[PDB]
Amino acid sequence: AFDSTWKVDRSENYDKFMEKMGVNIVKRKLAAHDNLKLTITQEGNKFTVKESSTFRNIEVVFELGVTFNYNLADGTELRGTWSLEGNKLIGKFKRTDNGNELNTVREIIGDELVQTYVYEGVEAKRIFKKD
Repeated sequence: AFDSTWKVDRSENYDKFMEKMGVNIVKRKLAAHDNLKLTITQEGNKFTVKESSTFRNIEVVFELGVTFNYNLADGTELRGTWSLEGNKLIGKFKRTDNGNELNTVREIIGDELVQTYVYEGVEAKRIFKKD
């Protein structure tokens, strides 16, 4: 289901994830602590995800199974699919420029949305409370 406004409390291991992408010592500090709010709205199969932070305020409009570019706000695109396994969004993604695969799991732990991004064995969790 997912449909709600979700402000970031914490961003766990996101600095080492952005080192394995390949960034300078600016985007590691700023994009881990950018104040990201996810307003998720599903109109008819398509999820309209309004992503508002210090870097960018944009709506990611995706149907379940469509291959799209997810942009990190640095110099890094991920091409792939958020698909719904019952109540969990399984993200089958890969890099445009490296070619390397990325598994990302969106799920609610009670009253907090975890987006669990695994790149090169390195797991990063951006954790958003209901707010």
